[PDB]
Amino acid sequence: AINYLGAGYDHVRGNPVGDPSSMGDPGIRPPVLRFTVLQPLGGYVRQYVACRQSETISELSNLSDYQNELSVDASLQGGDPIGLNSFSASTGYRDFAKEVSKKDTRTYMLKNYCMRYEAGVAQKWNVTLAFAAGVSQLPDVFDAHNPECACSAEQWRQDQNAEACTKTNVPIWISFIEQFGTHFLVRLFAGGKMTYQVTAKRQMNVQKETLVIGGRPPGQVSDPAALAAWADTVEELPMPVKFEVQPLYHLLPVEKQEAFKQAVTFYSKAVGLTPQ
Amino acid sequence: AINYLGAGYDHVRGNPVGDPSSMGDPGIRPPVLRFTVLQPLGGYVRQYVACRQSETISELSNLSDYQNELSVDASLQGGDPIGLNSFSASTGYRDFAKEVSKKDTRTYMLKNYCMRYEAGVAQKWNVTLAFAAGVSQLPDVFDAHNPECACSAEQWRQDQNAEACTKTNVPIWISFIEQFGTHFLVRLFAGGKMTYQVTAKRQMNVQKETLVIGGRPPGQVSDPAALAAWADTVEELPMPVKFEVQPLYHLLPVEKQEAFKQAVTFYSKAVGLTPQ
Amino acid sequence: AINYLGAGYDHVRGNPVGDPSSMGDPGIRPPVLRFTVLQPLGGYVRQYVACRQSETISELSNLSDYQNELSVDASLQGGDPIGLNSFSASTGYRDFAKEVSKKDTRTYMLKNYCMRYEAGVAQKWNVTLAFAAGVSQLPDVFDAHNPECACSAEQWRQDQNAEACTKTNVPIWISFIEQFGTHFLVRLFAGGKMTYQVTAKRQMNVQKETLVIGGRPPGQVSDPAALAAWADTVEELPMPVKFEVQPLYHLLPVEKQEAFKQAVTFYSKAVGLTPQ
Amino acid sequence: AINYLGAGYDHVRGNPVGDPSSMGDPGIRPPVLRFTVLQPLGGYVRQYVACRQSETISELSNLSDYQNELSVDASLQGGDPIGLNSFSASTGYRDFAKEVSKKDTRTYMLKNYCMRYEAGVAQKWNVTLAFAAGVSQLPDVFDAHNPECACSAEQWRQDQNAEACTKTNVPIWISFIEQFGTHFLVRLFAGGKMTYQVTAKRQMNVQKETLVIGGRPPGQVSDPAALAAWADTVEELPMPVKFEVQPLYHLLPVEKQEAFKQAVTFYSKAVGLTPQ
Amino acid sequence: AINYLGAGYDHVRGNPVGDPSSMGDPGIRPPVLRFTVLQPLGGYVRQYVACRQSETISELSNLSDYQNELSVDASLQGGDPIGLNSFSASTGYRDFAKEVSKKDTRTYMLKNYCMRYEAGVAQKWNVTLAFAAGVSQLPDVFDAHNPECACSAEQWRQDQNAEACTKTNVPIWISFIEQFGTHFLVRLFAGGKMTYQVTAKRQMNVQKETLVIGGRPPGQVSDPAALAAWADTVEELPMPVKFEVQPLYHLLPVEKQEAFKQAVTFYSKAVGLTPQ
Amino acid sequence: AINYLGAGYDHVRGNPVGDPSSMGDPGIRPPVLRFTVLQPLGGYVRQYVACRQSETISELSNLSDYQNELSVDASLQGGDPIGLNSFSASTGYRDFAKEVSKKDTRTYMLKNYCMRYEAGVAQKWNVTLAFAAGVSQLPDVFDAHNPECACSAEQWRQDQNAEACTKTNVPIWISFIEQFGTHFLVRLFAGGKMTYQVTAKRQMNVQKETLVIGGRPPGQVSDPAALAAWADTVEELPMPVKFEVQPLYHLLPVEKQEAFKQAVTFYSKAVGLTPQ
Amino acid sequence: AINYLGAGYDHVRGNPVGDPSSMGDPGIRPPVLRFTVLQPLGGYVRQYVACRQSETISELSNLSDYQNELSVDASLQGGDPIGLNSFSASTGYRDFAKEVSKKDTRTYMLKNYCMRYEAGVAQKWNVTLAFAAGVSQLPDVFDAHNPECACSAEQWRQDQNAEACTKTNVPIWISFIEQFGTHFLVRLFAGGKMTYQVTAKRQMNVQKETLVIGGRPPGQVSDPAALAAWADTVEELPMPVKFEVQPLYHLLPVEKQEAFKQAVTFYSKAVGLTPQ
Ligand SMILES: *[C@@H]1O[C@H](CO)[C@@H](O)[C@H](O)[C@H]1NC(C)=O
Ligand SMILES: *[C@@H]1O[C@H](CO)[C@@H](O)[C@H](O)[C@H]1NC(C)=O
Ligand SMILES: *[C@@H]1O[C@H](CO)[C@@H](O)[C@H](O)[C@H]1NC(C)=O
Ligand SMILES: *[C@@H]1O[C@H](CO)[C@@H](O)[C@H](O)[C@H]1NC(C)=O
Ligand SMILES: *[C@@H]1O[C@H](CO)[C@@H](O)[C@H](O)[C@H]1NC(C)=O
Ligand SMILES: *[C@@H]1O[C@H](CO)[C@@H](O)[C@H](O)[C@H]1NC(C)=O
Ligand SMILES: *[C@@H]1O[C@H](CO)[C@@H](O)[C@H](O)[C@H]1NC(C)=O
Repeated sequence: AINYLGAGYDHVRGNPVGDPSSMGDPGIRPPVLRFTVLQPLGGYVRQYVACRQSETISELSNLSDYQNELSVDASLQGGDPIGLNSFSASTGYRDFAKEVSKKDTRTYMLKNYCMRYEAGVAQKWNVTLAFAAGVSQLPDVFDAHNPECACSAEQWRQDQNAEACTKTNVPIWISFIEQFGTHFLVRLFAGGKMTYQVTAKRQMNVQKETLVIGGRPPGQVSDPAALAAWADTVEELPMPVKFEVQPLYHLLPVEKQEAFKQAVTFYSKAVGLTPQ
Repeated sequence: AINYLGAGYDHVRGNPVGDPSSMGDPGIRPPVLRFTVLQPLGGYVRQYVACRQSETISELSNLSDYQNELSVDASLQGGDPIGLNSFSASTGYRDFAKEVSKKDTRTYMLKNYCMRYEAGVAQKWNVTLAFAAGVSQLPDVFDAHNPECACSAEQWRQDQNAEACTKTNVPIWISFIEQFGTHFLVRLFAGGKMTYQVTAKRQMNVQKETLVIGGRPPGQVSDPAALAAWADTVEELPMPVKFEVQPLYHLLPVEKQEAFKQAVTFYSKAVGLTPQ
Repeated sequence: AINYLGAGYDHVRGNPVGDPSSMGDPGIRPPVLRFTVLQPLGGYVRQYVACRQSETISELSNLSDYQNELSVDASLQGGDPIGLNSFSASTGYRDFAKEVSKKDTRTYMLKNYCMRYEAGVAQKWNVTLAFAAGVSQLPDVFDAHNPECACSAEQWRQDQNAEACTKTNVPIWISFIEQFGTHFLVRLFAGGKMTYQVTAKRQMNVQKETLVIGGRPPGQVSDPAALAAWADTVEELPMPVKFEVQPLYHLLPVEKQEAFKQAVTFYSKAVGLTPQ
Repeated sequence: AINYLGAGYDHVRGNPVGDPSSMGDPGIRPPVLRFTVLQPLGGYVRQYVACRQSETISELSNLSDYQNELSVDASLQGGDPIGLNSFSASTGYRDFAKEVSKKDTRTYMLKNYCMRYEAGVAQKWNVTLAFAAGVSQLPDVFDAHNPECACSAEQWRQDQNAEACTKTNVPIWISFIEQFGTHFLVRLFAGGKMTYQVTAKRQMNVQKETLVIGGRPPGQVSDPAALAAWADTVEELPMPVKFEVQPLYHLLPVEKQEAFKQAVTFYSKAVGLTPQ
Repeated sequence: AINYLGAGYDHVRGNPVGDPSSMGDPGIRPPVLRFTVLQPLGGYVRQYVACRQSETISELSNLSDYQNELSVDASLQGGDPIGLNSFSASTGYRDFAKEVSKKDTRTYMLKNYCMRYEAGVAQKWNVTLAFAAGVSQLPDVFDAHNPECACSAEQWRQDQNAEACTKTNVPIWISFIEQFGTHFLVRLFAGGKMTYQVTAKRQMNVQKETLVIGGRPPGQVSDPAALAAWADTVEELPMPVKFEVQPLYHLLPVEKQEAFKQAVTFYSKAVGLTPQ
Repeated sequence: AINYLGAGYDHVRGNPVGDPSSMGDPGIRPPVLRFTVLQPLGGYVRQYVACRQSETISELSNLSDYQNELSVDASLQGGDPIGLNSFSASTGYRDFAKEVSKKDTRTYMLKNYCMRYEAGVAQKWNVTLAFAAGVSQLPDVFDAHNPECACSAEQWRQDQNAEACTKTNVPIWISFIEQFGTHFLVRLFAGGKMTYQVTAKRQMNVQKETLVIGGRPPGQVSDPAALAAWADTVEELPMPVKFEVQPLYHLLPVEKQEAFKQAVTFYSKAVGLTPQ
Repeated sequence: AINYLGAGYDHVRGNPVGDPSSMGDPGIRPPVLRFTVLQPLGGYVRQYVACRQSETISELSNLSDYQNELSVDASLQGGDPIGLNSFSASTGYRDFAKEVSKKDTRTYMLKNYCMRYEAGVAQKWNVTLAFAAGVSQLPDVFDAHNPECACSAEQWRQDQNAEACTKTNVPIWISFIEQFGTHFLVRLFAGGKMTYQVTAKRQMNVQKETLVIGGRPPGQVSDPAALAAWADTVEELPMPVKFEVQPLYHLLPVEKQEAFKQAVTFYSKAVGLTPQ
């Protein structure tokens, strides 16, 4: 199978309940860590018998409830929320924000977890060649940290190709974040997750959307046979459905860590959506 | 595939749950906008993995409930209803109006969405050559806006070939509306939609009609195999199943915008059906 | 194809779910109206894409439930039932009447509509040459309307060749009704209809009869392939599966209308079956 | 084709689902009635379009359930069962009686009717020359009706050639019954009937026997092509698959009717099998 | 054709689903009974129209299931199993015993019966000249019935030519059993039988063996044409496919019956295979 | 015909589904055993009626599945696999290894057995004169068993004519193995076997190769007539299609058995292909 | 027979399914390699028994599918496609390109291989005298590799006799390529190959063309006898039907290898057809 331990993660564009254009969390990025059934040196893989099943149901009354339901599946190591406008750039976040503004409807989220294994690290890491080469091209200073820098977070959101930004090294830092994300996975449960978002008016007006992580693309969620076939494909293509992350600056040389932290703060503001 | 972004739309004759004489919404009209996987300049196309699945169920107690269920899939940009006798000239609207008048039966609508991609524009447009040539033949004044004009909306409904109307420029304006519609699509979800309208008496008397948007014509809705084959054809022939529109007068020169707005108001009254 | 718009219809001998000796409703009669894809002057034809599919299921607890299920597919213009012992002379009506008398069984009717087009008129008609010549041979008076006329409805049912009837003009009127029916079709949905009448005892004792309208004769209803081939023949030979009728006396000269109405009343009693 | 209207019928040896040594009901006997597409004087023939299809399924828990399933297809005029040990001398009855005694198995019967026409009489009949000559040789008294007659029903079952019986006229009466039966057909549906008797143990142990009425002998019931070819031969050789009978004594002179009724009662006991 | 009524039958070496070295049951032996379309005195022959078709399917989970499936086609008169290590010396029994020991596979048996006639006796028999002469050479005592007789069943299985056995009359008795068997057929269905033994692993690993009784040798079971030609040869060479037997000692003089019963018990142990 | 009982067998070069350069298994070697319809002393021959037909189908997902499908037809006495790189030097093994490496295709194997007889031995054998003379020329020691012997299995694979090997007795042992093989047949089914290896891409892209054992060379597998003619030649030239073998060292004097076992181990490594 | 091992091959003009003007691949060129049943030094020849039969079927939806079906039979050593506009100058490629442009038809390719032997080399080669003399006349530089050289690939396609090209050494290099090709065969299967290209409209409109490699010219593909006679001639005149090639520059002196590679690139562009 595919190893997701040590994968990069964009906390702003991520969404741990899924995305219609991906079979997994849209924030997962190429592998950042390099490793040595089989146990990776410095970590562990614990395989399950069939699928470890769990279900959750939540009434999502506001954006904060939705944020909390996502943070449960994509948090910092230990369970604390990532914060910093996490998930706010994903399609699912913008879709729910529209529905929760309508005070005439109420939405519920029903998660169904189909976990197949758990993996994690415990801590002297080596990064991939791609990540190391990317880091070697980074400067030691983030230009937008300077006060009255022409390239602000608002300027980047409006036009990143403007002269105010293309003269600074800000585009170099953002290209790095766009490639590898802002965090990386240190612990994960992999398998499948089928989530139903059910909206009821205030007429038995009910709407249901299905969001799927893991396995092969499912043809029909309402078909009993098509749902069962999807779970059989989850064994073949398991993907992270609940994970914990560590900030990426821990993997950079110390002279670049402060600039990268400023870069992800800039990135969270320019790409992330505050509730406005 | 076929581009439906920028397609004209007749809000009066349209019906976003379908029509037995069309594989799509019968209000979709030839392309009005001209554009430059591949991204259109000024817009975007977001392709999905397999099909983005959603289902809705609603009890349709009166004509207003049916109107609301259609407006969900064909609205103004932002979600507001088009209004102005929208959908009232379609076959499906007249069929449901007959069934809802019978107080001894109750009808439910079950939608099944099979969305394959999303497209939209964000706003300096260029129209098609057909639309530009059509606009160049339009006058600057709509004759029926003049008080005591012999060609009224009622006169047009009774006999549009009468001398009262053929002397005015009203037939020229209506031929334009009949060709391109009254609005145009600015955002759309494309794919397939299978809707069941289920009517129960007050005897297990139950009637079910199937209405299909998108894909190839389905041979048997009750056959499990024929339904699955239809979804496989939805990948090949996706069509708009939920979209948002902007009024067409925004695309006309300013000296003709006021006359066109009067023309669509006239058109909505003469062709559209008030609940009488 | 064959035009059924304006066809005569015997409401007493008709049966809109079918007959084992006909591929269509056994009450359909030769064309009464003459007309001028292609649109008939004074009417319309609306062709469908593939087949417009609808299904109904009903528990038939008594003869009235069966009558209602037939009246749905063969009614007066507007939806009102024809009445006047409608369908009571058909084989299917007599078959169901026998089964419903057995209180130890319960019967259900499952309709499957495969509609291919809709046609209708809106109202100065011209009748066929056969119908006009038939009308010219009719008297102005119906003899059995006279009190104490020897030829009563009971006498006609027992022996129509008796002297009591052969001396009156009653046989002339009945020969006209036997040729053209009592009504004529003004609106129709054409295609195919497969109806299952399922009877369950009170042992999994279940009986199922198949009744077919439209297309070519089907070899095996249980064969999946033979059923699909039948639908392909429905495109070639579509027939009325749900229609609305107008009384034939509207097409006769005024001096003969009252006598014809008395003739169809006589015909409905002598040929039709009251529930005895 | 061959006329079966008015055919004699042995209710004891008959079996309306078939017999391996006959292509039809083994109780059908040579024609008893003589008659004058073409309509027989005093009766009717109603030809079907293709085949009128019906299917039945029944769980046969005991001998009474099997008896009821046969009586459905061979009953008295009106639907009442013939009774009097009907069908009990047929091979199929004895075969099923053996299987139903095994309480470790369960048997189901699946009938498939392929009806091609219906025929019947309504009531002054004339019998065939063979039947009239047979009746002329019958006595006016049945000897075994006399109390303490040496030739009893048990004596006939043990040895009909014994002196106790050969001295009476009992062998003359039984030879008549053996030639023409005990009843005669007054109404019938003709065509084909394929019946499956499926027995399941309590291992997927399932047994299926095929019993066929009508058409040409079928080579392979499991072959799809061989089954379809059989139905094509049903058009050529249709045979009664569901019929109603009247007792034969109605066709005898009154002075012999009472003796014949005693003869068929004797015959039903001596040849028929009580459940012992 | 060839008469199999009264044929000898070796219950130990027999196998009613067939043998690759025979066209029939390998336990059928030369005729033991002598008899006098045509009906044998004391018995009956009932000829079928074409072929009486029946099919069975069974999952054979252990040796007992296989034994039961064979006993269905070769049993004592009345249906009771023969027992006494029946069928255990046949090639097919040893082949299946090997496959059922593999717990990683599952085997199914599919029987297809093509019965052409039934024959039987009801009970003063006369045996053939060969059988009578064979019986006249038999002693009145079976030597191995004596306790501590050197010729035991184990000794016969190891070396029947040893001095321990050649001094006794045991070889005389076994030569009789080897010629005529242990039972004889009293009732039989004759025709053809094609049986498929299908073994599936736990990869779509499936194995199928074909075993044929009756008719001419079939060239290709997978060829549709070669299978149909085989059935045409079944009419020419019908053989017993389901029969009932009676022990042979009923045909011996009373002074030899007890010794013969001991001989068949000895034979069943020495030649038959207990599940070890 | 030709006796294959006691034939030598090269387990490394063998392939029981065939070879394009042989009409039989390419591992069959000249006769090793000498023997005395007709029964060989110490063994048996069981002739079949026509052909004993069996068919198998298997999806071959990896090299292990292919190995298992061959081991079914060429195993140790009892059914255990030979192992020791069996079949790995055959052309068919190398061909399949290439196709299974392509993860974009899937291959199935369809076997069709046409068995004509079975033969075997039960155990004091005498070998042929050729085998005895060959054994007399063998040393008592295998030189490559000595540690740090210059002639290793790798050295033999690279250049067997090098000085490192030509000085040892290794070439003498390998010439013996090349002549007689490593095992010998103790039980066999002889006849014909036609195997189809069908490869499907992931476009209906399908490839099929035919591999034939037994009979005369077939001109066209797709021709129905040419296939039937091949089976007629299988009767004339039957060859082993499923057999069991015993190691050859059992036939050597005890002082040479250990050296021969080391020789076949050396041979299996130098000539056989490990999955690299 | 004729040796094709080491034959030159024009990858641009070649076509491994055939050509109407050749009995073999039209890209095969005279022998380039010189060698020493009989085994060539440095290579091998493996003769088959009769013909090794294989069949393939493929739906050719676009030019890429056709390219893939040819590349299967003419690839680089190892199976990788040659590329570089391979096969694009052959008649068959241009014929199929015309048919695949018609979106109203669908074409399938059915290959039938009749392989008689396999040959190959493993690697110090010696070339033929013709090839060596040809190479000695080649320059060390390819003139068209120089930027702004008047003789471009387009100029060569339009007029190779123009002054722009006749002044350079380009015609010398192209004459060499035209004589010996661009690659040479290192491994081959020889025999016959009959390929059917079947085109169906969307009326049972079907077209079939036959393309033949190997043997003598066949008179009638539809004649069963003429097809069989062709296979008998395949034994006499076997030709390569599936082969692998190595680039010719490996056979040139190192000082000319770079210029020859530029020459074949030039040749592939000037003679080969890009999909325009
Ligand atoms: C990668 O890091 C591990 C410790 O996590 C270390 O054992 C290993 O040596 C490193 N890789 C290499 C190639 O040395
Ligand atoms: C069409 O409009 C786009 C902007 O939407 C513009 O870039 C383009 O130049 C216009 N078309 C042409 C032919 O110029
Ligand atoms: C038939 O009636 C139509 C109107 O329904 C009329 O236009 C036409 O003239 C009539 N037929 C003829 C032959 O005039
Ligand atoms: C037979 O009976 C019919 C009435 O069922 C009668 O009309 C006819 O005359 C009779 N046959 C003859 C030969 O008279
Ligand atoms: C054979 O036995 C039958 C009774 O089964 C008997 O009728 C006949 O006489 C016997 N055979 C001879 C030759 O007598
Ligand atoms: C060959 O061996 C058999 C036993 O398998 C033996 O009977 C025979 O005597 C041996 N051959 C000779 C020539 O003795
Ligand atoms: C040709 O090359 C071979 C090796 O492939 C070599 O053995 C031979 O000597 C060469 N030809 C001549 C004439 O030497």
